[PDB]
Amino acid sequence: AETVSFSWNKFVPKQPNMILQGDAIVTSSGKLQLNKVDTPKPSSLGRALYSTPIHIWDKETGSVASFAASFNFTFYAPDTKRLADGLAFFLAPIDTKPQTHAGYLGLFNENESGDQVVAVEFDTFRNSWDPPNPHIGINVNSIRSIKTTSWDLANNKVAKVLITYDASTSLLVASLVYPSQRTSNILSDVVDLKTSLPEWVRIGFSAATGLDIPGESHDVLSWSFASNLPHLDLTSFVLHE
Amino acid sequence: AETVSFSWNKFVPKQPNMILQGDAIVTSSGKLQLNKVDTPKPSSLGRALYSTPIHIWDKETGSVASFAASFNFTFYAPDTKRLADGLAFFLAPIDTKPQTHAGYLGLFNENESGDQVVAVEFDTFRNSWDPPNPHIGINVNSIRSIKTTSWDLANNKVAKVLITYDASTSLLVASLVYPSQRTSNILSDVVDLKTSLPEWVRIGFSAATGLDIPGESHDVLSWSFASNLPHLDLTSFVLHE
Amino acid sequence: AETVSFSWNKFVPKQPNMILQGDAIVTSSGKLQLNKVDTPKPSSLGRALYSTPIHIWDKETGSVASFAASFNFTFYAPDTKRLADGLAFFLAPIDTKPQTHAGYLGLFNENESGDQVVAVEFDTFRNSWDPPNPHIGINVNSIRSIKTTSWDLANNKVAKVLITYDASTSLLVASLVYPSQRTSNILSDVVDLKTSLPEWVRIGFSAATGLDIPGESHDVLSWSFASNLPHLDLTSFVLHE
Amino acid sequence: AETVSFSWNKFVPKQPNMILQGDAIVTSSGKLQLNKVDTPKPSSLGRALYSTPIHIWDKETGSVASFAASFNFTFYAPDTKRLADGLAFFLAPIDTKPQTHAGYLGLFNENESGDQVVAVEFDTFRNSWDPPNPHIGINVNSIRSIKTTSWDLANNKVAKVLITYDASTSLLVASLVYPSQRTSNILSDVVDLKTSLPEWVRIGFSAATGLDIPGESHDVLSWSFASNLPHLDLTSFVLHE
Ligand SMILES: CC(=O)N[C@H]1[C@H](O[C@@H]2[C@@H](O[C@@H]3O[C@H](CO)[C@@H](O[C@@H]4O[C@H](CO)[C@H](O)[C@H](O)[C@H]4O)[C@H](O)[C@H]3NC(C)=O)[C@@H](O)[C@@H](CO)O[C@H]2O)O[C@H](CO)[C@@H](O[C@@H]2O[C@H](CO)[C@H](O)[C@H](O)[C@H]2O)[C@@H]1O
Ligand SMILES: CC(=O)N[C@H]1[C@H](O[C@@H]2[C@@H](O[C@@H]3O[C@H](CO)[C@@H](O[C@@H]4O[C@H](CO)[C@H](O)[C@H](O)[C@H]4O)[C@H](O)[C@H]3NC(C)=O)[C@@H](O)[C@@H](CO)O[C@H]2O)O[C@H](CO)[C@@H](O[C@@H]2O[C@H](CO)[C@H](O)[C@H](O)[C@H]2O)[C@@H]1O
Ligand SMILES: CC(=O)N[C@H]1[C@H](O[C@@H]2[C@@H](O[C@@H]3O[C@H](CO)[C@@H](O[C@@H]4O[C@H](CO)[C@H](O)[C@H](O)[C@H]4O)[C@H](O)[C@H]3NC(C)=O)[C@@H](O)[C@@H](CO)O[C@H]2O)O[C@H](CO)[C@@H](O[C@@H]2O[C@H](CO)[C@H](O)[C@H](O)[C@H]2O)[C@@H]1O
Ligand SMILES: CC(=O)N[C@H]1[C@H](O[C@@H]2[C@@H](O[C@@H]3O[C@H](CO)[C@@H](O[C@@H]4O[C@H](CO)[C@H](O)[C@H](O)[C@H]4O)[C@H](O)[C@H]3NC(C)=O)[C@@H](O)[C@@H](CO)O[C@H]2O)O[C@H](CO)[C@@H](O[C@@H]2O[C@H](CO)[C@H](O)[C@H](O)[C@H]2O)[C@@H]1O
Ligand SMILES: *[C@@H]1O[C@H](CO)[C@@H](O[C@@H]2O[C@H](CO)[C@@H](O)[C@H](O)[C@H]2NC(C)=O)[C@H](O)[C@H]1NC(C)=O
Ligand SMILES: *[C@@H]1O[C@H](CO)[C@@H](O[C@@H]2O[C@H](CO)[C@@H](O)[C@H](O)[C@H]2NC(C)=O)[C@H](O)[C@H]1NC(C)=O
Ligand SMILES: *[C@@H]1O[C@H](CO)[C@@H](O[C@@H]2O[C@H](CO)[C@@H](O)[C@H](O)[C@H]2NC(C)=O)[C@H](O)[C@H]1NC(C)=O
Ligand SMILES: *[C@@H]1O[C@H](CO)[C@@H](O[C@@H]2O[C@H](CO)[C@@H](O)[C@H](O)[C@H]2NC(C)=O)[C@H](O)[C@H]1NC(C)=O
Ligand SMILES: [Ca+2]
Ligand SMILES: [Ca+2]
Ligand SMILES: [Ca+2]
Ligand SMILES: [Ca+2]
Ligand SMILES: [Mn+2]
Ligand SMILES: [Mn+2]
Ligand SMILES: [Mn+2]
Ligand SMILES: [Mn+2]
Repeated sequence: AETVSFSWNKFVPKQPNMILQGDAIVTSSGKLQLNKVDTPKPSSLGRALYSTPIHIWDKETGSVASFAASFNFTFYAPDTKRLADGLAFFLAPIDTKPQTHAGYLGLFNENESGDQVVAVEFDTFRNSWDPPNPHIGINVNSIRSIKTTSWDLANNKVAKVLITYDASTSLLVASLVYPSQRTSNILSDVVDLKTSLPEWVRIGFSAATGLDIPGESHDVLSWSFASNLPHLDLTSFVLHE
Repeated sequence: AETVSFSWNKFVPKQPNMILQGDAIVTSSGKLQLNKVDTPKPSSLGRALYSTPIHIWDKETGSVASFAASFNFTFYAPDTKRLADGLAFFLAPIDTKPQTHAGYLGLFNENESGDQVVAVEFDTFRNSWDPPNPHIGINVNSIRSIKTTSWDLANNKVAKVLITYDASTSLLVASLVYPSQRTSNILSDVVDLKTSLPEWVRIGFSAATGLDIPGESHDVLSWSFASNLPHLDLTSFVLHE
Repeated sequence: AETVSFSWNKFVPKQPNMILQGDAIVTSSGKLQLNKVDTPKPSSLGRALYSTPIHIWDKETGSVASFAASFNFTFYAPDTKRLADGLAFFLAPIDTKPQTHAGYLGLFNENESGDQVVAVEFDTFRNSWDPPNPHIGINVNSIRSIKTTSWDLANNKVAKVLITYDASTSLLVASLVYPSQRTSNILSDVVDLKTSLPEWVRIGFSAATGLDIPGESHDVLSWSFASNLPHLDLTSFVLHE
Repeated sequence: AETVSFSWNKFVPKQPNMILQGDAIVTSSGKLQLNKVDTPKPSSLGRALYSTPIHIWDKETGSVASFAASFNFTFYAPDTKRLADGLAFFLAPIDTKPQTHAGYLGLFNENESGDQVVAVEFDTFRNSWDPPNPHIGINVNSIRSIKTTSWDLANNKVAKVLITYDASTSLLVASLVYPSQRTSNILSDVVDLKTSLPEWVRIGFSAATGLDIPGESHDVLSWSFASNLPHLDLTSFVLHE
């Protein structure tokens, strides 16, 4: 089997194994700051991508990879009543570039069909296509999630996320936990990677502040990822990676 | 650090690394059948325990272990309207023996304070101390869960469970997923192992059928476990173990 | 190609080409009354099925049928503030029988995985798994719709519905129109019949009144259906059938 | 009853049953290209008309026809931010000729009252009389739609449209679906053909590129039509025609 994995308890400035786009920068304090601040600046868009391409599925053997990703993130909203727009974990073509900001989370464009992009969003603003209240959603080539669930978020608190994909069942699972609040949310749905993503892809984060309002800033504090493409043990990744 | 882990996609009869109690037996088909059947027989109680003792916390260093466990289980109810009693994953003293059946899931006794037993239950019957509807609960030395959440169960379908404990935050998280139903449930709460469990313990399963009604049978199909006691990477355990 | 179709501007009592289940009866006025009245009686469940089995897909050739169905229905709610539960158009195994009432619309059962049943619902009551406000949803083997959209309903007014399935794109489309209100709603999503339904099935309607409240009654006034299983022209069905 | 209908999965060059006006031509690939390209050329106007006149309503009997039309179309915009002007399906007097281009979609003229022309537009540019954002509208003798609704369009994707008219209710319904996006839009309103169209008319398409900008090109890929003038079954037309 073909496998890859990595784990960081923090980020380091100028680290050559990461690609930054938009307003994203890593602070000296080891934080991946996706949006500009001075309080969030409106219309800010930043994305970060793990430099090395991941082999998601193979056209020959036809086998698809299973993977797991976890990270700690937080947002700061100067006004918890006017939140916007959100954060997303995504997989996309190797040459992926930033797209439309605000409600499109920098992954899609209005009037166009999305590229081969798959993502798990943490949406804070209700756009026309959205359900009411902040939510977690699974996006498959569209900003219009195929499924969502309410997200009990907390301003300034660290959220711990775990995203897992089981190739055997094609099931994608996303769970979010707030240790300090002992609160938790989970979502799951089947996704077919063979028809929604190219064989090789890059993974990363994308976040956007309000279009005309500060909304909230987004910071990723740590990141862990493991993938196994067959010719798995998640308990070892949640306790290991 | 001190570490231990194991992973099985199935069970084998007479396997010397497991301790069976009650009516529990492993079929030739590789299934850990916890309750007697002929349809579930009432008042049946079976438990299985991983033979090797786990070092959960150390009195000297004072450090506590982090761990992860996953398994696939299912129940069969000849009548989905009269379910009883449930299944539980637990940690207990090395010399742990079966206790009261039915509503006590074989872990506790009426009129007595529970031993140093910590468990995650999948409760199908509403006893006096229970909330309404099947649920997932975190039990700490008591059959009366410190916290619970509704469990959208499905008869005869395989449920995939992931239980994780983070020593740094003392947070215990339990999630259950039904691939075929794309349905999911999650629960979390802080638990202090130092004051609710001895340094060394054994882990296993316990299930009970109705006291005077068949209720449902319980079968565990696979099992995976990893523990790390410091002087972790879960992504590697969900994809590895 | 294998084809079948039928069209009725009204129902006739004792018509031998229809199967009635539950409280469903056809009035002398030519109406298919699915629920008992005296104002709707609580806990009423009725279903009607076209007697002849439809060949939906073929295991050999692997081809799947395209079909179209239209009908006029209405509900009467003595109190438009307490509506429950809804109406559904469905396809199911030939020997399909009524299931759980109320929120389950007589198609599914609590604690069990749905049979091979596909349906388009017109939901008036918000159950735990439902989104807010009356809606139209596409159910695939589950009472939990894979997709929904708000339904601007009107008490006592006749709604004209058109459901179409295109085998070439696997897309299921449902549209509802209120001539008198010049109001309209539409929904669409892909559904794979090969994996959610048996080769042969029966089609019909199912409606349920509130569990403990009258809710509203449901009457189907006309019905039209056409199917084409390849080794289509919908314009001819909306103007013909 | 008097009836007529036709159905094409593609167009053939020089086909004698169609009338082309403006820049409209049919490619060798079977596409009805309404606008000149080289990317769309600004100020381009093309129209196509089914050669045979349709009997819409009869002055004697006073009866009005019911009809259904469907087609697949697409537009290509080199810049999805500067779209213009749109496409329309229309009914007009037998001797109908092209009118003003750009925002008038070649159907109307500035400073003049429209002839007896009825149309369903797919408007991409906001003119003074328009609502904001691309939309679908019902035009009755005027470029100023009597009703509209937002149109979630996608560049380069094939849209499947279904327009139906019910003489019994005088209701005109237009629905548009994007299979690849599982997205859908619908609109409806009453229209009185007797007072807005002559007894006999010709039907066709009309599209216009931006006045001073390329905007987008418009191609119709297939076309189906059925009409019934009484002294209907649409399910047969969506699955048949
Ligand atoms: C952003 C923008 O261009 N606004 C112009 C505004 O546009 C009207 C529409 O309103 C805007 O719609 C946006 C949806 O795309 C919405 O963005 C959302 O923002 C939230 C954060 O609040 C969040 O990020 C979300 O994800 C975003 O989608 C905007 O909030 C919203 N703007 C407002 C003020 O509500 C919409 O109403 C539409 C419906 O018909 O009409 C559009 O016109 O239009 C105004 C004027 O009408 C325009 O303001 C003018 O700008 C000029 C310069 O461009 C001059 O400065 C002029 O003085 C000023 O009035 C906005 O620029
Ligand atoms: C189990 C038992 O001993 N029942 C005797 C019964 O006891 C009365 C109490 O009823 C029982 O309460 C149990 C709670 O501990 C309950 O168990 C639950 O069972 C469900 C499955 O259904 C599930 O597993 C759950 O987790 C369990 O807790 C029993 O279901 C319930 N039994 C019934 C029939 O409801 C309770 O009502 C209490 C309140 O005051 O009174 C107790 O007396 O009492 C009956 C007689 O009253 C006794 O039956 C007699 O048994 C004799 C032999 O022992 C003779 O056979 C006699 O003919 C017969 O009537 C039950 O044995
Ligand atoms: C229906 C029923 O059995 N109700 C008993 C009630 O149950 C509690 C639960 O409440 C009920 O939950 C139903 C969900 O399955 C809900 O049904 C929905 O009804 C609406 C129409 O309103 C719609 O159709 C929808 O689709 C349905 O799902 C009921 O409306 C709801 N009932 C009420 C009154 O709100 C729920 O609250 C649950 C949470 O813990 O607890 C259940 O216990 O429980 C009461 C007593 O608690 C019971 O009433 C008793 O019945 C006895 C006979 O069985 C005696 O008559 C006794 O005097 C009486 O109090 C209901 O029968
Ligand atoms: C098209 C035209 O004749 N433009 C002359 C321009 O006219 C002024 C008006 O502006 C134009 O208004 C059009 C509305 O009918 C608008 O058309 C829309 O185009 C979009 C695509 O972008 C879409 O198709 C939509 O459906 C159409 O309706 C034009 O876009 C718009 N043109 C511009 C540049 O914005 C309008 O502003 C009006 C308000 O008072 O004033 C009119 O004058 O006027 C300019 C000069 O003012 C003229 O340009 C001159 O042309 C001369 C030759 O005729 C010479 O070349 C000279 O050098 C040049 O400046 C435009 O021809
Ligand atoms: C989520 O990850 C972040 C990043 O490692 C953790 O925050 C760091 O925790 C250490 C504790 O050893 C502190 O010294 C650092 O200052 C923290 N970094 C930042 C940027 O705050 C955090 O503990 C993790 N949270 C959870 C719940 O696991
Ligand atoms: C949960 O674990 C069980 C046990 O391994 C899995 O069931 C086995 O799946 C294999 C597929 O390779 C079958 O050949 C065996 O017959 C199954 N065993 C039994 C006892 O049924 C199951 O696939 C796992 N489920 C999920 C969702 O991962
Ligand atoms: C929907 O179908 C019903 C059933 O045919 C139509 O209602 C009948 O309309 C005729 C008109 O010729 C009346 O004479 C009957 O009394 C009606 N039947 C009933 C039970 O009311 C109705 O017109 C159709 N509605 C639409 C919008 O097409
Ligand atoms: C809409 O109609 C067009 C025209 O027939 C369809 O496109 C053709 O589809 C066939 C598939 O058998 C291809 O071989 C042709 O190359 C296509 N023609 C063109 C010009 O592209 C299209 O499939 C239809 N779309 C939907 C959703 O029904
Ligand atoms: Ca949003
Ligand atoms: Ca219990
Ligand atoms: Ca409901
Ligand atoms: Ca316009
Ligand atoms: Mn969203
Ligand atoms: Mn319990
Ligand atoms: Mn519903
Ligand atoms: Mn317009």
